[PDB]
Amino acid sequence: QGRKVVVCDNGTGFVKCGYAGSNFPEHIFPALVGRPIIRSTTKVGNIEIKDLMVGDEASELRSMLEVNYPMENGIVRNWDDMKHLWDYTFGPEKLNIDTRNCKILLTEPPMNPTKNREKIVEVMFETYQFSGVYVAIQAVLTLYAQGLLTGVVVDSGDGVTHICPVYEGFSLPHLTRRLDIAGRDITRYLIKLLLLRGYAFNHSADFETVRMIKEKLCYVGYNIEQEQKLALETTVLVESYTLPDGRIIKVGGERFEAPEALFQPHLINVEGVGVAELLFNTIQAADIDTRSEFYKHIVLSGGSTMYPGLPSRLERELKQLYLERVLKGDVEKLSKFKIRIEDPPRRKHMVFLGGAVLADIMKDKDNFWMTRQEYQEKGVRVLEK
Amino acid sequence: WXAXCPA
Amino acid sequence: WXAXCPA
Amino acid sequence: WXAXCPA
Amino acid sequence: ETTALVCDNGSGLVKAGFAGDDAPRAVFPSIVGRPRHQGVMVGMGQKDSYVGDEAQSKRGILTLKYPIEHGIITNWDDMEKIWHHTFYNELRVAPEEHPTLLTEAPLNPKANREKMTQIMFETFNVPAMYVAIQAVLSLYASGRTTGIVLDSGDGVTHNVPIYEGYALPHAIMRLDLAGRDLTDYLMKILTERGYSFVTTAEREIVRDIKEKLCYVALDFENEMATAASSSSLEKSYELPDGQVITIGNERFRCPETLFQPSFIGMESAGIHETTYNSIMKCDIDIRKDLYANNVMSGGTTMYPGIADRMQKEITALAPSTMKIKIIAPPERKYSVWIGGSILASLSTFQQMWITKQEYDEAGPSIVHRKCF
Amino acid sequence: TTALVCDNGSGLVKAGFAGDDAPRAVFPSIVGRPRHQGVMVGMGQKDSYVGDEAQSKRGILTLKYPIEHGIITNWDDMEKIWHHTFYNELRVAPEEHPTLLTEAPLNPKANREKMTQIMFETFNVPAMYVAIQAVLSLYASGRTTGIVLDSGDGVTHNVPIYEGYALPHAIMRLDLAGRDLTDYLMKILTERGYSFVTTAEREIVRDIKEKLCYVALDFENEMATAASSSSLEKSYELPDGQVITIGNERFRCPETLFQPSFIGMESAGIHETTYNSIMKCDIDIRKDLYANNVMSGGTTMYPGIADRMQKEITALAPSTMKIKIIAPPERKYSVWIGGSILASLSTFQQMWITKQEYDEAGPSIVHRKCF
Ligand SMILES: Nc1ncnc2c1ncn2[C@@H]1O[C@H](COP(=O)(O)OP(=O)(O)O)[C@@H](O)[C@H]1O
Ligand SMILES: Nc1ncnc2c1ncn2[C@@H]1O[C@H](COP(=O)(O)OP(=O)(O)O)[C@@H](O)[C@H]1O
Ligand SMILES: Nc1ncnc2c1ncn2[C@@H]1O[C@H](COP(=O)(O)OP(=O)(O)O)[C@@H](O)[C@H]1O
Ligand SMILES: [Mg+2]
Ligand SMILES: [Mg+2]
Ligand SMILES: [Mg+2]
Repeated sequence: QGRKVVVCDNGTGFVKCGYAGSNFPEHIFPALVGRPIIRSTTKVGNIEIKDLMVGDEASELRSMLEVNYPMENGIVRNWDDMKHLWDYTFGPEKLNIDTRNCKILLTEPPMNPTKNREKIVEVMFETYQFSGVYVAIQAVLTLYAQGLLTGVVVDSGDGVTHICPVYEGFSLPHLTRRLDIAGRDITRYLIKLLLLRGYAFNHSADFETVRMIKEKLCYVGYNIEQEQKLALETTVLVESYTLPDGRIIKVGGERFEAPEALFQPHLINVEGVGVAELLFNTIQAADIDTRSEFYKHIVLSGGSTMYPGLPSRLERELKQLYLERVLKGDVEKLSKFKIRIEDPPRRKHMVFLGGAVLADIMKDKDNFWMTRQEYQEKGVRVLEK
Repeated sequence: WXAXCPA
Repeated sequence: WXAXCPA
Repeated sequence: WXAXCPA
Repeated sequence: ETTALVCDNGSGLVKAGFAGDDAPRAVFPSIVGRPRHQGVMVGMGQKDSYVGDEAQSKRGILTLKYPIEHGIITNWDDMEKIWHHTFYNELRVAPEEHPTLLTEAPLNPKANREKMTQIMFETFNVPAMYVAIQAVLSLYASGRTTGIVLDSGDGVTHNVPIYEGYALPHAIMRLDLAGRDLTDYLMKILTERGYSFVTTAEREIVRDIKEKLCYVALDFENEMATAASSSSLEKSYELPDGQVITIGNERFRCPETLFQPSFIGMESAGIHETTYNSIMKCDIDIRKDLYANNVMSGGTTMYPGIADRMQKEITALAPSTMKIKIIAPPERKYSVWIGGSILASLSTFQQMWITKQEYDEAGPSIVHRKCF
Repeated sequence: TTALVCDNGSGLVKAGFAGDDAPRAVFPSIVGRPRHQGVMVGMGQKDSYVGDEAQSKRGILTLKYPIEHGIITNWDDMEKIWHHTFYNELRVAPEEHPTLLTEAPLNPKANREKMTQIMFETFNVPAMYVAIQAVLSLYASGRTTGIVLDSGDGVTHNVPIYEGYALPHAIMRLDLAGRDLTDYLMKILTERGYSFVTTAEREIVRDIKEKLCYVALDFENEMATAASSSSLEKSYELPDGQVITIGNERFRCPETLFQPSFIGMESAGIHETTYNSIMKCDIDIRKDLYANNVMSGGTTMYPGIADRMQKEITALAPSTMKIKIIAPPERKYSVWIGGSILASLSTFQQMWITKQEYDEAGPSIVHRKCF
């Protein structure tokens, strides 16, 4: 065993690794893979390069690379690409860990096919021969970083959104739903729109280029009507960003409507109902004693929820739903209703915190993991749940 | 329904 | 995915 | 009850 | 060995306390709930079984089941669990230190009594105990020796005519109708209004609603007509989720089931008819005394105006040449417990108890001959 | 000369003339509207394609069921479907003949009053009536005693009956129905690897369940045989040509009826509810109720359901008498057949409700009309 444990979240967009009992992750790198490519347009080789390169180096040298994403929505497309990424992160320059005497924690997305879990566990047991592994749900990995035994999670990130309400700790599987909206999609759409503006963009590397522009300029609104009238009546909200090549682009209206797809999936050809509406429906479909407790405690997890203004839009929408679908416009009784969105400052990384705290107290006792010994037997798997 | 269940 | 959506 | 009625 | 404990295993609630106190020290409903979901979090291995106010608080994720149904126990494990909880967690008194007093409805199977006595003597090894009737304790609490008892509890309603220094076991009538049937009918009608309630949590919610916003009607037809002019009778209640429910005729409809059992489909008679039949079966001379004294007790008889309706019905049925009086003390909920405490405090009763030695030498059948 | 019987099923609508042995109009209750911009202006665009057509062009519409679990939610959609069925399909004016309506038991009085008011005011029908699907099922079955298992698409309910009388105090209604089964089937199909979210794929999964689902006599034995998955998996062809392989899901979703805990509902199965309903009845009529068990509805066509119900009831009931399950092969339209037979009855020609008495009395009359 070696009393050594490393917690990782092999998600879709970014991959985080770190040791247990750590306040903040030691290493943070994204999931970028790309073979070398020469573009006849401009630029030539300047520094060293290798046939297969991944990690942070891609974020800096994507100019001469065919960057591709191995995972999206938390599902397996390219077995070899993920194998290469795992080899890289497990190499002596990213983690530098001994496979034969180490344990790991995995956080697979809720409501995913069992084939992905089976493949990943089999790969870890065979190719790298880890002594033991575990798989956990985001609910514990999130609620366990601040001491909450009840709440509703609106975890959103690259891939798809997910929800996993818990009341008094016990799980409520029959009240979880999935939607086909995430940051990648908000990106495809910043793109159709800046294309309209008249800029031609590819799907190889500029996809990563728009990431910073979305991070800085893109923001969500409070009221769609007021913001739209402001945009069409004024031009103060215009802003730009310096591209790596020095080119300058203007974006004043497209930076605002892209996040609106979250509350209006109709914009991107999805028969969705809206994050706030979905949350209200899920809460209502439950029992009664749990509705008030769920509303009182609610968390906004995931890096894709760091948009400025999302909590205000969500709370306003929820209050509107409560007013219209329950009180039929009776505002007087609506005053006492209370909501407190849980938005920790460390919303960029909270799952790693939960994994570290879990491994802090769940390391001494060996009856928690899928030990290597059980793998050699048949009639196996689904060890715990 | 109005109270309890949706309909 | 395998059926429905790409992944 | 045991026979007749429930209880 | 200075006092004794009196426990009333009510069909829907449990009352317990020391012998001598004027108020109970423990009042919690008889609920034995178990988790219904799977459970995911790891920092909790908590209490596979849940009892008492804890069960009421977290009823939203539990399958509440009442151990006692219509006065007869159905699950002995639940009853033993509730007994252990009340004895240890709440009272914090060891069974050996003091004896225990138990009460049960009349005309109950002997198997229940024998099993209860055996469990009490074997598991908790209580030094001594006794079995009594709620109605006689109601008489003791009321400080009277003659009358008729209307012990309309949550599970059973029964009457037991009494006279000075003696009882009439041949004129005892027991009716299965009780608060639970009223709650079921209330749920059914609330469905007809437009509000649906099925699970046990909403059962507790409807029970509270009935406890708070129900009353009896002096005249059914007149109340229905006034309901046709529904502008002064409807009332609103606030649900935990914040939804508001408006209740009209249902306030005075469900209680009428007591006087009209045909609503639920039971081929029986109302409480007034049963009391009239019981009193008629008695001797002629004691009929006057029974009419002059009518004690009622139980949690199902707190509806305002019930006493007036009962008086009117009895006077209409009875000859209109004497006076009929209804006595409605404002503390009838705990009358049984008060009577049990007073009986235990009696000096003469210190020898009527049943001890372990005589029980072991004789057997469980002894309790059968102990005051019937 | 005749009357029209319309059954507003939670998922389908049945209509036809009084006297015919088969319905003349069978289309699902769909009221769809365009989702896209409404851009085209040539040949055919209509604001709301609701009706039979909706199924064909469901790929560009937001299908919504007007009726949810037996209770109407949108009155405009219901009026639109009524108008469509009366005019486009039946092509019969409301004034010419009366109309018969059916609804599930234990429904709110508001729905009944609104339906009666709309029928009497908008279409000015000469007369109409309101009945229960279970009693019409009895009439269709040609029996006077038994217990009805009316497991429809939206509601499942039972109503014990005896010779010449009913037992209103022993009626149990369960919200579980085909829609919940379809939702659970979608959820499990997600666990397999196939994703379906929108309403069009909802219809696709509904068809898949209708075609490739069955009940299992023993759950554990079927699961074990599934562990040896070499003879149970079956393939279905999607419209796009993709092939989906379904294994344990065939006998998993139907088991939700006997195990409501799968969806998280704190209730009991159909067998337990029927046992409780029969027990609440008088002792003597229990024998007759056991000897006769009529079932109807579109959710009870799964092969082997009757055998499983018989086995469960016999296991629960004392093993000293005989329990028989009757499963007619035309239970889908049993309600409509019963309604037609009841309308054809001579004695029922006077029980109708006419415009004069309705106007003088008011909407509350229907409440006292046979409960
Ligand atoms: N500041 C941001 N603004 C908009 N989107 C963001 C922002 N930060 C991250 N995202 C989006 O969230 C996605 C991943 O978030 P994250 O939850 O950390 O992935 P993971 O679930 O593997 O930890 C990214 O693809 C990115 O598009
Ligand atoms: N404040 C109240 N108003 C009306 N009914 C009440 C009230 N409190 C209790 N009840 C009814 O009385 C019942 C409990 O009274 P209780 O005497 O403890 O039953 P039991 O006789 O078995 O002990 C409850 O089921 C409830 O329906
Ligand atoms: N051949 C079938 N096999 C299984 N289920 C079916 C079949 N045909 C219909 N169904 C199901 O039964 C339902 C039909 O609606 P239905 O049960 O008749 O409600 P109602 O009785 O109120 O008309 C559909 O939802 C469908 O899922
Ligand atoms: Mg993540
Ligand atoms: Mg009592
Ligand atoms: Mg039906």
